[PDB]
Amino acid sequence: MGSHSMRYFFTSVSRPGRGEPRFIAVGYVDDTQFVRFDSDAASQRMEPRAPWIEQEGPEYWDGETRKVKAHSQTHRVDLGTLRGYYNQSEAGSHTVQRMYGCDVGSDWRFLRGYHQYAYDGKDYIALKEDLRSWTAADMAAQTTKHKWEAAHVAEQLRAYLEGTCVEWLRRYLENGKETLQRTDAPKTHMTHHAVSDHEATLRCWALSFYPAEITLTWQRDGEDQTQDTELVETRPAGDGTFQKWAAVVVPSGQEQRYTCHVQHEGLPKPLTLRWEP
Amino acid sequence: MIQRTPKIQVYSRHPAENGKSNFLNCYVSGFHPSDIEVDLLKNGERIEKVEHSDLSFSKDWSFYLLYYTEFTPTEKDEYACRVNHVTLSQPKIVKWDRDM
Amino acid sequence: YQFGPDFPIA
Ligand SMILES: [Br-]
Repeated sequence: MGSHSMRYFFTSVSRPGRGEPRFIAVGYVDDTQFVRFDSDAASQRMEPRAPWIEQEGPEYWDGETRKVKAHSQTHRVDLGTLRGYYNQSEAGSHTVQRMYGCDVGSDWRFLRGYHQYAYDGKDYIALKEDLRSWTAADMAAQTTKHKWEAAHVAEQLRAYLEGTCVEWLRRYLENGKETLQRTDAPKTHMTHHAVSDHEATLRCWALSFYPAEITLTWQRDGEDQTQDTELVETRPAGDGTFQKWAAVVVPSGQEQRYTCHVQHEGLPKPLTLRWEP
Repeated sequence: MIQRTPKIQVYSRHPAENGKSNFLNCYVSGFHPSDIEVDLLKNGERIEKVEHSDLSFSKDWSFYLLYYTEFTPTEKDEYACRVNHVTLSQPKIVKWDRDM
Repeated sequence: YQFGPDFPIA
């Protein structure tokens, strides 16, 4: 089928009043979370969050826990380092975020890798798409860049991202294929709400879809319209699928001129909805 | 520090129908820093059995969380999401509208 | 499967 991704997200938040940073790590295949670690949870282990990962054996869980704990310690250090680089007080809480991962394309081979790092919610340092060179946002990140160049960190990451990362992504995709390689096309419908005697709102709903990427667009007499429209952020249903809606306000009696167009990977051709009641 | 205030959507998992069990969702997104307080309310009172997703973030580094609880909607019960974050001078209450 | 054995400090 189409392209796929494996991504890991990490957040560390310093606690200057007492104790260690809060650290939360999540792993995804596409739009499906499959593992978590939370430093405040009781297990102190990497934990499963999808059924298809539960079959991995103890060597896997020990290794993932080992890696994620070490990562947490690296962020602990970084929080101290960066507070120094930025000449900040010991009094405040600060945040480190890292995301990394790999995509496979339509040919099921490596497509791209990424590794990005942020401090206090702003870019700090990122690996370029070539997986060979770094983008440093400021002179603090420049110091990190020189550290990481000297240590050949990009070479190490590139080897993972082109090899191990995509090999494990492909394993997960096969072992979880019943869901991970199922596309759930949006279940669509339109509702109608009078706003006055003269105008009505048409709302085009897309429900229970997976993956999350979707496009909803209104047309009037076959031409895209954005004026007098509203689009909500795509939102999780809680059962692993997503929802979205788009609405347009129209002159009452002219509803049939308007069409909602829905594009999604699960739809071989886009759907067109029209109020003709 | 960049501070970004949360966007809030309050919605059901399934189309709402009175008497039928469902899930009430409060999706908070676009915020920074991550510390946030979110309660679901029924007739202004805090729901105890509320769960949430594991913290993650978007392309722009901002955080998102889903908070949710089972519920069985009715004609006269009101539901809402209450959110506090360092960017809000008081908690923000967003009422559940079943058409949104 | 995470990158390992560890990330370098900043
Ligand atoms: Br604290």
